[PDB]
Amino acid sequence: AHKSEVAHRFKDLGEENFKALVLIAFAQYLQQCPFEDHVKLVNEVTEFAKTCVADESAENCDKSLHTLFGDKLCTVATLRETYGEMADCCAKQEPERNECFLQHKDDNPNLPRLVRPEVDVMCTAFHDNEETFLKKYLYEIARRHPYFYAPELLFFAKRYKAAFTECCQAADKAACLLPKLDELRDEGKASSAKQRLKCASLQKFGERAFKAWAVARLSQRFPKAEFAEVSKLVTDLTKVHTECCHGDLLECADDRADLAKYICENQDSISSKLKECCEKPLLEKSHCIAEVENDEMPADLPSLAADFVESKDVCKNYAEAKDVFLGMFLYEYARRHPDYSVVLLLRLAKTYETTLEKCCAAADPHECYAKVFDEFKPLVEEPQNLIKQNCELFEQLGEYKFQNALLVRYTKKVPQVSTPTLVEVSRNLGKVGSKCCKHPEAKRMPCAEDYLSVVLNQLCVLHEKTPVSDRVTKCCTESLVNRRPCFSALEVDETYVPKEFNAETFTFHADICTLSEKERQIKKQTALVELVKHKPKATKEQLKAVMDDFAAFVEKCCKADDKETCFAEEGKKLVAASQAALG
Ligand code: HEM
Ligand SMILES: CCCCCCCCCCCCCC(=O)O
Ligand SMILES: CCCCCCCCCCCCCC(=O)O
Ligand SMILES: CCCCCCCCCCCCCC(=O)O
Ligand SMILES: CCCCCCCCCCCCCC(=O)O
Ligand SMILES: CCCCCCCCCCCCCC(=O)O
Repeated sequence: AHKSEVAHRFKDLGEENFKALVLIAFAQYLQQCPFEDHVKLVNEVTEFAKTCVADESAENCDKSLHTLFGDKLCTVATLRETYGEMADCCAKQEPERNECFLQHKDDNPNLPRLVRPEVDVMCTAFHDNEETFLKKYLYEIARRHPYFYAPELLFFAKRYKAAFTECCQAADKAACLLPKLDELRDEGKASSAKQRLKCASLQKFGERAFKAWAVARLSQRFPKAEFAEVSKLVTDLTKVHTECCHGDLLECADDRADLAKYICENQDSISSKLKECCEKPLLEKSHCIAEVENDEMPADLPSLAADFVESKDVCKNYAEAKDVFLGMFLYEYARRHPDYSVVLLLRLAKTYETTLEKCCAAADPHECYAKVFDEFKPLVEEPQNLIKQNCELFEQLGEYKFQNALLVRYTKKVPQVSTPTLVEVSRNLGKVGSKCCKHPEAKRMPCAEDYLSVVLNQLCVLHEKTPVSDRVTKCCTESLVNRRPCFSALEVDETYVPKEFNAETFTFHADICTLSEKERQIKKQTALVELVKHKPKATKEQLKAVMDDFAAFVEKCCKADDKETCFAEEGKKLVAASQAALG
């Protein structure tokens, strides 16, 4: 509705947010134009918006947002010279014009990777002009990530602003700042990866699969909501997810805004944890509702045995509307289990489905599916035990040593993966342990699921078009519900031919003593991987012995008079003895 949509958007978003969003929008299309050009564009658009705010009847104010945005894009002088055929989109009637612009966004613009400046430099730039400093980076990230949901970039921005504001006036600027920048950076990459994984998953596995996932996730989140409400929400969420995957900012923003609005106007039928965020500005509503903690589930809910196993109408109810019945099963199981990963829940539903498909065709269905819940136990226990053993291992080893244990275990399983990748995945997996094991058992599986989906997705992306193992491909292309267990099922590669010994690979220098904590760990874990690759049959026990000799080697040589030679000569003996021990 509204006479002037731009005026309406300006009034609701507020000038500052409007300007930041217009900047992101333009940067995501004019990925090659300079920052100053974008600033000029934003000011021009904002000044126009203001005329509309002052008067909805002002000239051009009644044009749609897409029309106005596309027109502005087409007034860019160097459009054809810089963007080639994208300039051809201007010859199209708006509707088709927007689609054309959308399809011309470059998800890999081949721009130089952003590098973190020195703390003193960053902080000083921040101080000299926070606005420009922040907007400059907002522009650099946006143009490198067209498709990254614009509003979400605004949330990251405000978090960076806070990080710099607090850390740049602290006693130990770097100690304060860097960890925060590391976190933001990681969350950013993860969010981007997550956004792509979800759309890729929708594409490959279909809408039904997404709806199943949605029923489970929404049910854990809103356990007190009726199934019909959850069902309605899954339909709306599927639409938002599908349209947001199409990529148009406005269409996606309006869909999310619509859903958030519906949710907020129906809190009594959805959850008691939404008050604080249903009071938030339109811009932040959906984002905040998306992070709302699970509502508390209804007290002493009955077992599902009655309706899904004991009832005489099980097969009758199932056959009449299979997906609806399975959806009900999933909703009842999930609302009761916020402690399960969504995929575990999907494996339980699939198991139930398979049994009903088999049993309902039997002469006497009930006799056949009577013990279906028994089939659930082993499925639930697998992740549960895996988390127990890993958190127990982590608690007795520490993050670093924990990563190293994973490093050796995975290298042995897939020795063909590149060393840098084995190190990175192992380290990241070590962190998920450090992060999730800090949660009580009740919240560990969902945590692991969320973080592992990131780490494993990244591994899969790297393996994609850089494959080295059919088994990794299998796990990466299999159903997302069988992804993690598939990786867990990898066995030691016994066909792996030991990698020839490379002297250079096992030669260390005094510089190792001056590297940062991170750089040092990476050098050691890198050498550890190469060690396992060269001696794949070396037992974890034999490896520890060599690791201890090495540990004593670096320590009992980094701090020992003027010696840049106790690495060369003492290293020669270490390598010689190790080759013997592992021979
Ligand atoms: C305006 C606020 C900012 C936002 C919204 C933002 C957002 C992001 C996002 C979403 C990513 C990950 C993208 C990916 O998937 O690769 C990222 C990465 C990164 N950001 Fe920011 N950022 C902001 C400000 C800054 C600032 C002020 C700095 C440095 C002074 C910075 C330095 C970096 C670095 C070094 C990376 C890693 C790049 C890479 O590994 O290729 N960011 N940022
Ligand atoms: C609104 C109700 C939506 C119900 C969705 C059907 C549920 C299907 C459960 C079967 C699980 C399949 C798992 C998978 O897609 O990989
Ligand atoms: C050049 C025109 C720029 C128009 C500004 C784009 C509108 C931003 C919509 C952001 C609202 C997000 C709400 C949500 O996620 O629920
Ligand atoms: C670079 C390739 C690494 C391959 C290792 C498989 C991926 C890790 C399996 C997923 C983690 C499961 C949790 C665990 O460690 O028990
Ligand atoms: C690499 C260290 C991971 C530490 C956390 C334990 C992870 C155990 C796997 C849990 C998987 C949950 C999702 C699923 O149901 O498959
Ligand atoms: C061919 C023999 C090479 C012997 C040197 C092994 C180097 C591997 C370093 C292992 C790192 C262990 C972790 C640590 O001590 O911090």
